[PDB]
Amino acid sequence: MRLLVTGGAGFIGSHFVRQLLAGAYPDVPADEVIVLDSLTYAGNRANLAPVDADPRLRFVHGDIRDAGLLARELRGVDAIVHFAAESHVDRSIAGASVFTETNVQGTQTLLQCAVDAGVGRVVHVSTNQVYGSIDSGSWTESSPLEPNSPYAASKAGSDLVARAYHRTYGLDVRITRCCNNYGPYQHPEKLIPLFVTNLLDGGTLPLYGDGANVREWVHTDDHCRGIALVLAGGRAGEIYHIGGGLELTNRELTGILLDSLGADWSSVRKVADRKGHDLRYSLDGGKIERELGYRPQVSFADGLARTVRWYRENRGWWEPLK
Amino acid sequence: MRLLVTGGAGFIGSHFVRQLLAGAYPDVPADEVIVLDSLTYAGNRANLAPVDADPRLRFVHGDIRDAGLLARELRGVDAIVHFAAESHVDRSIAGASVFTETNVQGTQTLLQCAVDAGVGRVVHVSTNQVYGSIDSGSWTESSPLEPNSPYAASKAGSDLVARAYHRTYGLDVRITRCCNNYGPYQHPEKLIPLFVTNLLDGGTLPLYGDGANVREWVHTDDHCRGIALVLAGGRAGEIYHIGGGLELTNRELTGILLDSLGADWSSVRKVADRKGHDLRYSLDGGKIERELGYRPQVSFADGLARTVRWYRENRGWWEPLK
Ligand SMILES: NC(=O)c1ccc[n+]([C@@H]2O[C@H](COP(=O)([O-])OP(=O)(O)OC[C@H]3O[C@@H](n4cnc5c(N)ncnc54)[C@H](O)[C@@H]3O)[C@@H](O)[C@H]2O)c1
Ligand SMILES: NC(=O)c1ccc[n+]([C@@H]2O[C@H](COP(=O)([O-])OP(=O)(O)OC[C@H]3O[C@@H](n4cnc5c(N)ncnc54)[C@H](O)[C@@H]3O)[C@@H](O)[C@H]2O)c1
Ligand SMILES: Cc1cn([C@H]2C[C@H](O)[C@@H](COP(=O)(O)OP(=O)(O)O[C@H]3O[C@H](CO)[C@@H](O)[C@H](O)[C@H]3O)O2)c(=O)[nH]c1=O
Ligand SMILES: Cc1cn([C@H]2C[C@H](O)[C@@H](COP(=O)(O)OP(=O)(O)O[C@H]3O[C@H](CO)[C@@H](O)[C@H](O)[C@H]3O)O2)c(=O)[nH]c1=O
Repeated sequence: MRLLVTGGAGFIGSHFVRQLLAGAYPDVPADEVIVLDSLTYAGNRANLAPVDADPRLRFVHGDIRDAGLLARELRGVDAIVHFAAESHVDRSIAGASVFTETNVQGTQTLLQCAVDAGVGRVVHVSTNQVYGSIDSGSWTESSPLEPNSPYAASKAGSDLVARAYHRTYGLDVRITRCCNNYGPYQHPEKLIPLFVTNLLDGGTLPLYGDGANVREWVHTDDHCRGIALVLAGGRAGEIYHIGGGLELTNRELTGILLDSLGADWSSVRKVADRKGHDLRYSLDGGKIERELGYRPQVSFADGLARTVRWYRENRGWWEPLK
Repeated sequence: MRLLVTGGAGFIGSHFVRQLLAGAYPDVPADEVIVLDSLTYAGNRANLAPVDADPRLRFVHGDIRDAGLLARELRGVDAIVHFAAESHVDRSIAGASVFTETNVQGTQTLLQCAVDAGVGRVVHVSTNQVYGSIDSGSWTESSPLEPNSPYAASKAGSDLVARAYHRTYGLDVRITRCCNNYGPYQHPEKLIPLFVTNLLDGGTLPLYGDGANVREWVHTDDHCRGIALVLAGGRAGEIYHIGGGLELTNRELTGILLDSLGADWSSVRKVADRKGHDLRYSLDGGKIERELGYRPQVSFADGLARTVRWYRENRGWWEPLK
C-alpha cells in the first residue's frame, strides 16, 4: 500500500501522517508513505520530526503544480490524501492570486496526474467555508456553494475540479469538508495559536470587529480520523462533512483562552473587522455518522487544555514562526 | 519614557509613530506613546491601523487648542513631537484663518501646557517655506524668515512662539525645518499623490503655471529619522534643517511620474498658477550632518518607485480621500 499525502508538512497533514505512521488507522494500510510538500511559510519539517527516521516515510520537497515530478512520484501510488493548499483567509484577501494558483490549478494538476498514473483513489480535503455564512441551522452536503472570500472560492473551485475528474475520467475522488481545526502544530497566524502565543509573550489580542463571529471547532485528531474513515470506506464522488460539534463566538473563545492562561480582558484589542468576514459557520455531520460511523471524540475542554499546554511547552517551535 | 506626538494620524506623524513603535529609533525610549490628533480632513485612523493593537499606544482624538485636555494628557510626559498643523498652501490661500488658529495659536497653547506640565523637551516640526524663495544657493538655519503664503507665515509664527517659550520659560524646544516630503500615506491633495492617483484614474494632471517651480524632495522615512536624531540629541532652542538633497522642477517631476506609470504628456494640463507661488526651495543640511550625523538614506529613484507602487496597491485608502 503506497500512499501519497500532499501538504504533509503542514498543520493537519502532519498530524494525519504522524497518526497514520503511529498506527491510529488500522484500516488504512500504509507500507509506503510519501509526503509531498513545497515548504511554503506554512510547511515545517519540524512537524514531521517525530517520524523522520521511519523507514516507511519518504519526504518529497516539491510542488503539486509540478506535473513532471508528480508523473514520477505517483507511479504505483494507490491513494492520495490531498491537504496541500494556501489556507489563510487573511492572506487570501491581501494577495488572492496564490490561492487560485495553489488551490485550484494545483488541484487540477494533481488530479490529472493521478489519472495519468492510474491512482486508485483520492481524498480531496476541503472546508465548510465553501458554503458562505449561515445565520441559523447547519449545512448539509447538498448546501449551495456560496464562498465569500478568495480563499473559500479557491477551495470551492478545487472541489468542482474534483467532481469533474470523477465525472469525466472515472477518478475515484472523495471530498471532505470540515470546520475550524485546532491542535498542536497549528501555525500561529491562526486565531487560537495566535492568541495563546500573544498571551505567552505578554501581548494583546487583536479581536476582529466585535468578536461576534461564530466558528465550529474540532480537534485535528478528530478531523484526521474522519479523513481516514472516508479514505477507507467512502464512495467515489461523494462529499462528507466532518464536524467538531462545538460552536463559539470569537468573543466567547477569547474569554476561554484568557481563562486558560490567567489573563484578562485588558489584554484584548478591538481591531478593524476582516473584509467580507463570514458571520457564522455550522456543519451538519449526520451523513458521515450514519454512513461511516464518525463522531468527534475529543472534548473541547480536554482538547483545548492539551493544545494550550503544547504551546506553553513549545516556544522553540512557534517563536521562529511569528 | 512617555512621549506625546501631536498630529500622529497625519502623513508624516503616522510614519514617525509607526517607525518608532517598530523600533527604528533605538535611542528614543518609548514605553508609552500617546498620539493626539483632531482628525481633520487630513487625519486618518487608517494611518495607524498597523499599530492599533500595540499596548504601548494610546490614541487621543482631540485638539492641540484644547488646554484642558492637554493639561491632563501631558501629565508625566517627557517629550512632545509636534506635527499637528494645517499643511497645505492651497488651502491657506483659499481660507487663511485656520492656519493661524491651528499653527500659531495651537502651538502656543501646546507650548504653554508643556511648560505647565513640566514636559522635558519638545521637537517643533517646521518647514523650509519660512524662508520664502531662493533663486540660487541653499538656506542655512540663519537664513531670514521671509514666508510668502499664509501657510508659510503661520509656520514661521509658530517657530517664533517656540523661540519665545525657550527664551522666556526655559522650555527645551528644538525646531526642525524640512523640504517637501513624499511617501506612502500622503494625502492626495499633495502633488505626487495627486498626480499619481489622477493617472491611476485615467485623469489629467493640473500643472500650475509653467511647471518651472523647484522643490527639494525627501522621503518621509528620512525626515522622521532626522526628527528622531534631533529629539534624542539636539540642543535646546536650536534649529535644524533636514533635507533630502534631490531638487527638481515640477515639470521634471511630472515627467518622472508619467514615466513611472507609462503615461505621456498628453495627460497634462497647464492651469493658472498658484497665487504668490514660491519659485524655488533649497536647504542646506550641513548643520544636522555635522552635529547629529544625519544624511538622507533613501534614494529618490528607489523611494519613488516604492511610493508609486504603494498608491497602486492602496486605492481603498486614497479613493475615499479624493
Ligand atoms: N486549518 C483548518 O481549520 C481547516 C479546516 C478545513 C479544511 N482545511 C483544509 O485542510 C488542508 C490543510 O490545512 P492546514 O490548516 O494544515 O494548512 P497549513 O497552512 O497548515 O499547511 C498547508 C501546507 O501545504 C503546503 N503547500 C502549500 N502550497 C503547496 C504547493 N503548491 N505544493 C505542495 N505543498 C504546498 C504548505 O507547505 C503546508 O505544509 C487545506 O486544504 C485546508 O484548506 C483546513
Ligand atoms: N508635508 C511636507 O512635505 C512637510 C515638509 C515640512 C514640514 N511639514 C510639517 O510637518 C507636519 C506634518 O505635516 P503632514 O504633511 O503630515 O500634514 P498632514 O496634513 O498630513 O496632517 C496634519 C495632521 O495634523 C492633525 N491636526 C490638524 N489640526 C489639528 C489640531 N488643531 N489639533 C490636533 N491635530 C490636528 C490632522 O488631523 C492631521 O492628522 C506639519 O507641521 C507640517 O507643517 C510638512
Ligand atoms: C487570525 C485572527 C482571526 N480572528 C477571527 C477571524 C475568524 O472569525 C476567527 C478564526 O480566524 P482564522 O484562524 O483566521 O480561521 P478561519 O478564517 O475561520 O478559517 C479556518 O477554518 C476554516 C474552516 O472554517 C479553514 O478552511 C481555514 O483554512 C482555517 O484557517 O477568528 C480574529 O478575531 N483575530 C485574529 O487575529
Ligand atoms: C497640488 C499641486 C501642486 N502643484 C505644484 C505646486 C508646488 O510647486 C508643488 C508642490 O505642491 P504641494 O504638494 O502643494 O507642496 P508645497 O506647496 O511645495 O508644500 C509641501 O512641502 C512643504 C515643504 O516645502 C511643506 O511645508 C508643505 O506642508 C507641503 O505641502 O507642485 C502643481 O503644479 N499642481 C497641483 O495640483
